Amino acid sequence: EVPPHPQDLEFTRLPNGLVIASLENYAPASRIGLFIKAGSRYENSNNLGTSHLLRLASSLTTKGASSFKITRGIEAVGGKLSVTSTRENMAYTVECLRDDVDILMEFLLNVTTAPEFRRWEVAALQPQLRIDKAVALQNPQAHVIENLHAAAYRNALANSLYCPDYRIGKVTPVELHDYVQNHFTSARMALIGLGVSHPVLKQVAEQFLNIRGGLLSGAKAKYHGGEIREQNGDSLVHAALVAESAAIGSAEANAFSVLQHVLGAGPHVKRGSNATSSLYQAVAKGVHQPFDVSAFNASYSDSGLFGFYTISQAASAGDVIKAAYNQVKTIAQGNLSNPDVQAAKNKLKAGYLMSVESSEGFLDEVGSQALAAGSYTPPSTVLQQIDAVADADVINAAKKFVSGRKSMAASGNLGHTPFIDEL
Amino acid sequence: KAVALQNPQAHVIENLHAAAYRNALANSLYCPDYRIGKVTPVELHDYVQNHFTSARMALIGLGVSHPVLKQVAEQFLNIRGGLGLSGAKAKYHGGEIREQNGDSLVHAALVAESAAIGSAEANAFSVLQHVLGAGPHVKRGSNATS
Amino acid sequence: AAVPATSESPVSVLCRESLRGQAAGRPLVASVSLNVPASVRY
Amino acid sequence: AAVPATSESPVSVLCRESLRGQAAGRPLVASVSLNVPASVRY
Amino acid sequence: WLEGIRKWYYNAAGFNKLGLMRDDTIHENDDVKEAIRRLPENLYDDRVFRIKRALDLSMRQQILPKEQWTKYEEDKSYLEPYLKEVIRERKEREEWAKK
Amino acid sequence: RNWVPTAQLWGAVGAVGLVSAT
Amino acid sequence: TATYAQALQSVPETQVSQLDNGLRVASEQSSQPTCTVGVWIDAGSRYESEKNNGAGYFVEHLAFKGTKNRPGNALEKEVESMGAHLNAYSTREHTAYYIKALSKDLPKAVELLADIVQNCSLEDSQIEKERDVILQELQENDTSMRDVVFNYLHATAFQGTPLAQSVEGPSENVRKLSRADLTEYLSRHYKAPRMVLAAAGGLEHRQLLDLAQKHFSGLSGTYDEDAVPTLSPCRFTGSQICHREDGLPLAHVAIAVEGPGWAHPDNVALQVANAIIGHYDCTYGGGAHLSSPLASIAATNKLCQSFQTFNICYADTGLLGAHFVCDHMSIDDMMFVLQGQWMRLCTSATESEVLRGKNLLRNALVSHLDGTTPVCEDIGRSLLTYGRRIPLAEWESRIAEVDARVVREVCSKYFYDQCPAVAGFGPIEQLPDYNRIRSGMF
Amino acid sequence: SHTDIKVPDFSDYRRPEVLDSTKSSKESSEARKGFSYLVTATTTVGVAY
Repeated sequence: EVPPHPQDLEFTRLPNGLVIASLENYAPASRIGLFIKAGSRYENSNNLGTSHLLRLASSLTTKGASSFKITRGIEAVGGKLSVTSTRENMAYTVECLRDDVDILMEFLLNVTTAPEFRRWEVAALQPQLRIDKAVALQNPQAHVIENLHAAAYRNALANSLYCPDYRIGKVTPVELHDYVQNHFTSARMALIGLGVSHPVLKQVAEQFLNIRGGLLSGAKAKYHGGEIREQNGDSLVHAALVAESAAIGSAEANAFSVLQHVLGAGPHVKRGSNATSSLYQAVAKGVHQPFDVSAFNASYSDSGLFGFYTISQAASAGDVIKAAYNQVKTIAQGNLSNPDVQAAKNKLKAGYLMSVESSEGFLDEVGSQALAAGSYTPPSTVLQQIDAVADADVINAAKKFVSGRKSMAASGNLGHTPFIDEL
Repeated sequence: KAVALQNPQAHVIENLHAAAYRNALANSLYCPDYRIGKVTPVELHDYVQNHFTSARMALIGLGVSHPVLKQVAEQFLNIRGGLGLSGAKAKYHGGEIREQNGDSLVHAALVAESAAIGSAEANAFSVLQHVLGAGPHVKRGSNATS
Repeated sequence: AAVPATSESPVSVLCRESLRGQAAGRPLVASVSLNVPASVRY
Repeated sequence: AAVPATSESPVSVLCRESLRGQAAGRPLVASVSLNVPASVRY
Repeated sequence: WLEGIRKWYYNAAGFNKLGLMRDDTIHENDDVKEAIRRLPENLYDDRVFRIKRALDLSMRQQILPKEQWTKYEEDKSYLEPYLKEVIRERKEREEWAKK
Repeated sequence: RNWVPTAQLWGAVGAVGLVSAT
Repeated sequence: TATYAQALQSVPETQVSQLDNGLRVASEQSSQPTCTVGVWIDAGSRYESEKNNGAGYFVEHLAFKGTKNRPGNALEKEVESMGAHLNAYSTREHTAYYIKALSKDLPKAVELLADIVQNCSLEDSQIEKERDVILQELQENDTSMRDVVFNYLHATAFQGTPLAQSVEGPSENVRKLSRADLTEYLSRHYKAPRMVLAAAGGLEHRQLLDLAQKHFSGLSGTYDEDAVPTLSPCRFTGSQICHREDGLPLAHVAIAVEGPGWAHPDNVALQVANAIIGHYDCTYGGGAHLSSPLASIAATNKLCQSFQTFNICYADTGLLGAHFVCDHMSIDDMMFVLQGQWMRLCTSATESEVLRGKNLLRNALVSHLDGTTPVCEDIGRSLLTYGRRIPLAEWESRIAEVDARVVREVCSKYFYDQCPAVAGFGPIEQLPDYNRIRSGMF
Repeated sequence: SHTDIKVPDFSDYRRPEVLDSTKSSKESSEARKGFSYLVTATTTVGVAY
């Protein structure tokens, strides 16, 4: 029927650098997220894993609420408290019915501005690092993506989202306090809210999120290039080949995003043959055992990685990899139809819009935009920018990949998995 | 493996070979963790039949008579399948493997391909090694000539 | 929260159909919750 | 055999002097015995 | 004379003659056991030694030379901040347990 | 809760038991 | 900015219309520039006989492989080129085919769903190719202990009835099913009165309906009177199926009592009760402090890797219970605490734990209906199950009225001294004997 | 496939009231529990005597 609205996103930057953005959608539930420039890239070789344990410690005792209270109080109202990390940011998000946002907000503030990191609570938590990591590492993709970043960069973005085994049991209360004081500061934060009033949200930030000091510093990520091979016998080999692309936000980044969809970036039809996936069709022409391939695109504040990811039976790894590469090579040599670029743009544009239709997807996008560019760019504009990409730009992004120094990671029985210098 | 790996040198030398070669000499002297518990009786029988052959062996003896030693070899060490399933040339590749683990001390090795043992060039490398310094000569000395 | 995760953790593929979608395509993200199974995307 | 190894295994250095000789200089060798502690040289 | 009787009492109690500090003599219930578990290494190790030293003197039915007796004025509660929090946490849980 | 009504039938049982049995 | 109650009224009421052939057309309009539209059908393995069990699942493998108007990968290329997503799923009672696309592309989306639903090719060679794909998926599913244990649960709880059947069907059927079986099945089941064209997003009901009339008008509204496939009730049997396999590292156990069925009001209180006991897994941050006694005991004592309560509904029956995964030495403890918790809710649920359950349920309901796809699905499935879309404000009223008394009475009614159905798989030497499990029900 | 697993027929053991797979067994559950529990109560009475 006739929906009430649609209202507009409200945006505010406080004198201390903190950004506050919100949208009153009149939903029955509210979503609040505190986004912080505290991802693993900010760890150095002396405190690796600190942000991982920090991610697992949102429930420990704080100055205004005991560990027991945080859990019982949030559960009493049927709410949620979660922590999401990327190599660049950490997002503390809470969910609850709109009449209980005062309860959740208070717990969120206590967790992010008043954690106590009690020695005994921190010690008891160390074991969770092993469980959390083992669960994540059951996915070969996690192995490969983590190794790929370690191989591509000399620092920062090179850091894993997971605590190194040697550090489990060694992360100290002091390292946690310092990590919070160094990075959980106003100039590094963005409070985002859905189903909440902006004045209220704003007033909360002004009263409880004025945290001075810390570091808005951060060493550029130095792309290096290299390869990490993890022999482990699986019948299937997982591999990723990339080159440095572009920092998120830049125009060149949009060309890489278009190139990714030209190439093939994930299924569109359940059990389909991926008729319009350039990479998939090329590989299918030459290999006849099961396999999968997809363009890979990761964009960060000061760098980016673009290439492809492949999964194939061990004996066919080289065939699949070279075939995928040759296909990117043909694009770099100018072989690209305007229709294909149009199809690609369609996929990218629809994919983007679908990614922000859920409250969760929307919050992440706003939050990410708030920290990466201290502003909000609406869909209409994003689509325009996507349309603005030229076939020439796509061909050029492809050239950059082909001629760029590569980074590679593979895991499985690598007897037939080629080294970068054999590609 | 755990006993051997308490020595950081073992870590480093094993990784250096894995980084230097594409195959063969790239293999570790120690079983990969993922393979522990998976090495089968069949793989062991096969490895022995493939490599423990007369054309691939040398029986050496000290404090023993050569005729006796010789007769023993002739009677019990005539193993066919001989020459066995030999290997391929070791392909030097080059590269680096970094193992972050926090010890106060860093162990590192930097190398380049030199020469096969036996060749004359190998002797020059052996001399170069001693010119550079290849281990202590005096207890607690300053290594004046290293 | 109230909703259980898509996959509850503890501590497949044999066809090309079930393999499509397995290849990664974006940077990794790790999530931890109070009430929901952890996840790692990409 | 009869001779026990220099160091019996089970499952640091603070000075230059004690550190000299620690750097490897030759390829690795691994030994296993019936009667003697295992060893790894270089 | 309450403070006057206090120092008198402290010496009459006599745990100081075995070198113990008042907190070393507390009856261990679950709150106390949790508080001891929470003590930092040094406070825990010191406590262990003082108790061990006192049990040894008790077995020999002996006491320390007077110059080694814990002094009333220097005895401090090392356990209090920990035990007080443990009790607070349990009370909080008990309140929550009522609906 | 259900304890009164259950304590009351347990009540009754003891009583009738004694009465009869004794 | 509104309160929770005020926001429930913020929801755009769902619009429903019906074509002459009897097809229902329903939608929920938002401002989203994207949308989800699909067809939900009253068809599933519960409608299959032993001879064609697996047919619907087979059809699912063909649905997007080509139509008369768009043979081969043609349909595929069209969906992909406009950046849309085409999906499908089959359960024991429902089948759905849906597309995610830009709102502006709604006309083409509705045309494609219509083409798929009425002109699917079902090419002989495609059928043969899909046999092998289905056989490989059956091998893959064999490695999913959770899928195995739940199919086992249905097999014993509903033994001797259509609900005992898996959705995929037995391997022999997959090998033998013919094109004729598939067309006979589709002929008898894909009728206008058994389908719902649902859409959620930035679109108007009037446009949806016009597209319906335009593309689904020729959809059959009559197989005849000799066919009208009608479901008979399915008997529930207190029983046990134990597949012992000490070679697997963890045991999977699923236990359930017979549930009420979709349309029963009791489902709300049962959902509150299930929220009180909840779910859990080793990665939960809560630990010893979790509200659910089963979850805190489990976490502090390391009784399981995970557990989840569930309320699986079917027309006039269902499976109400829980599933857990644990070490071979913890099965008995898990079962003991789980049953103790059901028993405690029957006789002693407290007002505060019940309010907590109600709050958990409210949050789950609203957070689930987030995005066009979940809402579209709720529209399609609800019309089939309840015959209408039940609005959030109604769910709120149903939830608000549940209190400790209602929870005790409804739990007692379904759990108390009732025979459960039990399924076990893995190192289950320690799974309690059925009699012992049965005595734990009182 | 595990989907090839079907529960064997038990019709030879079933109480008559639960022989129809097209009928709800709940309709007879109270009668079936009543019968067995009656055997238990009577026994307990005889033992008390």
